[PDB]
Amino acid sequence: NSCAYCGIDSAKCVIKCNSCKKWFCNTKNGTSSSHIVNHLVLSHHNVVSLHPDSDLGDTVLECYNCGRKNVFLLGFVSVVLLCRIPCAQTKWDTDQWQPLIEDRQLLSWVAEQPTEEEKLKARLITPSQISKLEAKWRSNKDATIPPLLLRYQDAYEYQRSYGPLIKLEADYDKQLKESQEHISVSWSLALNNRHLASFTKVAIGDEMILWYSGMQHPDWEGRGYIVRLPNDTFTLELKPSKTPPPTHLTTGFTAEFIWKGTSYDRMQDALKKFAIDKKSISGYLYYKILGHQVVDISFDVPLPKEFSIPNFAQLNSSQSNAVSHVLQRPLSLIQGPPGTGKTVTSATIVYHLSKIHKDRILVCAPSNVAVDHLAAKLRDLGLKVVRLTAKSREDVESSVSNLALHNLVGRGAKGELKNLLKLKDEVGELSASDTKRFVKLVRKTEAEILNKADVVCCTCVGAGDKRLDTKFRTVLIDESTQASEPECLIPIVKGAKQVILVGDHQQLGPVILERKAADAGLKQSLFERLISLGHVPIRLEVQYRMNPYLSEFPSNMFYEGSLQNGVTIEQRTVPNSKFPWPIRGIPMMFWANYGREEISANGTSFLNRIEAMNCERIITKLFRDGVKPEQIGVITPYEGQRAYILQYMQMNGSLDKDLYIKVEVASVDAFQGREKDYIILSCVRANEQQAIGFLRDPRRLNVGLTRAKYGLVILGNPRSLARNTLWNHLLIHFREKGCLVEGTLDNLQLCTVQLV
RNA sequence: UUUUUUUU
Ligand SMILES: Nc1ncnc2c1ncn2[C@@H]1O[C@H](COP(=O)(O)OP(=O)(O)O)[C@@H](O)[C@H]1O
Ligand code: ALF
Ligand SMILES: [Mg+2]
Ligand SMILES: [Zn+2]
Ligand SMILES: [Zn+2]
Ligand SMILES: [Zn+2]
Repeated sequence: NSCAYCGIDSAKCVIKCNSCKKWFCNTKNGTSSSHIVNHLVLSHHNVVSLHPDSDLGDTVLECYNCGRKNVFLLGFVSVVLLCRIPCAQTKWDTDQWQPLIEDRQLLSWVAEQPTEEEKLKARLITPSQISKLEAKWRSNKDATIPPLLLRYQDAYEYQRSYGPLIKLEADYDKQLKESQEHISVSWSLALNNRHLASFTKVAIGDEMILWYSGMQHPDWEGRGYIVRLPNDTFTLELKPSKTPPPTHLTTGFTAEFIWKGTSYDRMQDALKKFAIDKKSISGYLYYKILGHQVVDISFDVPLPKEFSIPNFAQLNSSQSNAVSHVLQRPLSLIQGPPGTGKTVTSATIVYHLSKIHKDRILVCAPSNVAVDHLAAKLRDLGLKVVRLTAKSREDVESSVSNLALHNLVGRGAKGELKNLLKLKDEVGELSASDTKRFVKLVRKTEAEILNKADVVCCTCVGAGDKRLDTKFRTVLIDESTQASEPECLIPIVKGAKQVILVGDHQQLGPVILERKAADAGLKQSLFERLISLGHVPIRLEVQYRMNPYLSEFPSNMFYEGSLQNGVTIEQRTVPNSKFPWPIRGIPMMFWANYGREEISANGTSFLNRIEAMNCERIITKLFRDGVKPEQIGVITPYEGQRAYILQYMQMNGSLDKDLYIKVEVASVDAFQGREKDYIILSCVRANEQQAIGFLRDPRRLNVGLTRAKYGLVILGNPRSLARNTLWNHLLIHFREKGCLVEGTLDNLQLCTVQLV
C-alpha cells in the first residue's frame, strides 16, 4: 500500500491504479508530475481509487452523469464529479467546473502532500531510476553504430548507417505508444464461418489480440481483426486457429490492440531495396544519394511555349524559369519561404511532365493533408489523379474522397464485381468463397485503375503499399523537408529516373521521438543533405499568400528579411470588414488569455479551455462579419486542443452547429502547406513553471504564422510564453504595432504583462 | 517531445 516509486505510505497521500493494482503517491519528486500522474501518463492507465483510510474512503473516481472513469477527463462542480465533455457543458453549475488534475498533480482534497514526517518514508530516487522502473514493468512486475557520413562507399554502407537508427526509433515508438480490462464477450458466427467476438484511435481491419486467464478456463489467446466499431459494440473477427475459442465464457477477457511499426518496416524495406534491387533507381540518382560527384545530365525534352496554365495562376519569371529548368533535370530541389508558390509551381511541373511523356507520375508528401491538397490542385488541372489512402483512413472524411482508389473501385465497376459490392453493402458480409472471389476481382480492378492514371498521389510511407508493385519513373515529393531521409527514400526506390524535391528547412522537420537517433542525425532530410553536399537548388522568394503585415515578422526572424511580397495590402484587405481588429489597416492581433493548460484524455497531450472558449467567440464574430466557414481555419500545436475545440463548438456554438463543423481545425504540423483566409492560432501552453514544450521550435512558430492570407488571431498566455526568447520577440513585435491585447473580444484593451 | 506516419 506504499508508493511503488518512492515508498511513501500515508493513507492521505497514496492512490491506487486500478489497472496494475500498484499504489502511487501524489508528490512531485524527481518527476515533473506527481508520481501517480507520472505513472498514468507513461503506462496509459486511467482509473484510480483512493485509500480506505483516506478522508474520502475507498472510492473509484467517476462521473456522476455517464460514469466514465478516466481521471484526465474528470473535474468537479460544487461536490459532483463530471467529465470535461460532454457532461460539463450540458446544463449543476457548469461554468465553475475545475479538473481533478491541476498542474500535473491531483487536487489536495483528493490526495494530500506528505508531512515532513511522512516524507521520511520516501527513499531517495532519481528520475532515471523511475524511468527505467516503468520500462521494466512493461514486461515484468519487479522492484528497483557507424555514424552518418558525408560520402558513402556504397548502398550497403548507406543501409548499415540509417538502419540501426530506424530500429531505435521503432523500438522507442513501440514502447511509447503501445496500448492496454474486464471485458464481457458475446459470441457469434460470421457468414464466412469465422468466430465473432463482440464487446464493450480505432479503424476496421485493425489487428487485435483477445485472451483469457482466470479460474473459469485454461489460458487462451486469439488474434483477429476489427469488423465493426462503436456507433456501441465492437466486433472482432478471429483468425482460424488449431485451438477452438472458449465460446462458453462471457466475462474476464482481456483485449489488446497490436502495435504496428508499418511505417518503420517500409523505411527498412526501402533501404534494403536501395542496396539490393538493381532496377530500384537510376545510376545518376544512386550515386547522387551516395554523396558522390556526378556529371550533370540534361534530358532531350521539348519545351512548351508558355508554362502557365490558362484560367489558373500566371507564373512570374522565377517560377517559369523554375519549371523550365526542372523539366530537363534528373534531380531538382525547389527551395523557398512560405507561400512563394512552391506547390503551384510543382503542380505546373507535374502537369507538363504528364503532357510531354504521357507516363505515370508518383506524387507524395509526408502528411495526409498535404497529399490531399496537392491531389486537388492536380485534379483541377484536368489530370487523372488516383489518391491511394492508407487502409486505416479509408473511412476518414476527405476533400478528395472521389479520387480515393477504394471509391474508384466501387464507382464505374460492373458485372460480377458490381454484384459482390452491392451484396457486401446490403448484407454487410460475405461468405468464404465470395470473399476470395471478391479479393481477386478488387485487386484486378485496383491495378487497372492505378495503371491508367496520369498521377498517383499518396504519403511517402503509403508509397510503400503493396498495391504499388509497379515502377514509377518520375517522382515529386512536396514538403520533403518534413520527412526523414529513409522516409523520402520509399517512393524514390521504385525505378525513379527523374526526381523533384520541394522544401524549406525553416519550416517543420520530421518528428524523431528517440533522442539518440535524432542526435545521430536522423532529423536531417534528404533535401538538406543534398544541399549541404553542393547541389544547387532553385530558389523562390516572392510571397503571394498573405497581407504584407503578416509576412513581416517571419521574414525578419527566419529568412534574414529576404522574403519579398508579391501581393499588396490592398490585395489582402477587406473593404467592408467590421471585425474588431485593434489597429486599422493591420489584420492581426495577439489576444492574451490567462487560462491554465490541462492534460488531455489520452494523458499525453494538452488543452486550454479558456483559449478554446475565446476561439468560438472569434469564429462567431467572424460569422457575424459575414466571413464563411470555409474561409476560417483553426490551428493548434496540440491534438488535445484540436479535439477539444472541435467538440466544444459542437456543444456551445452560438449559431447553427452545422456552420462550426465546416470550420477546419488542425494541428500546426498537420497544416503545413495549407492556407486559409483567416487563421486562429491557439497556443495552449500556460503553467506555473512557464514550460512550453515543443513550442520552443522556431520552425513550428514559423509555420503557425504563415497560414493566413487576410487575418491572423493568436490566442496565448504571455506569462509563460515570454520566458522563451523567440516568443518574447513576437509579443514585442505585436506590442510595437499596438496589436497585443487582453480582455473581452467586444472591449479589447492593451495587454498589461510586462515585457522586457 | 506529444507531433507526423500505418493494418488480412
Ligand atoms: N504567380 C502567382 N500569381 C498569383 N498567385 C500565386 C502565384 N504563385 C503562387 N500564388 C498563390 O499564393 C499562395 C501560395 O502558393 P503555394 O504554392 O501554396 O506556396 P508554397 O507552396 O511555397 O507555400 C496560393 O494561394 C497560390 O495560389
Ligand atoms: F511553404 Al508552404 F504552404 F508549402 F507556406
Ligand atoms: Mg506548399
Ligand atoms: Zn511516490
Ligand atoms: Zn497502472
Ligand atoms: Zn461523464
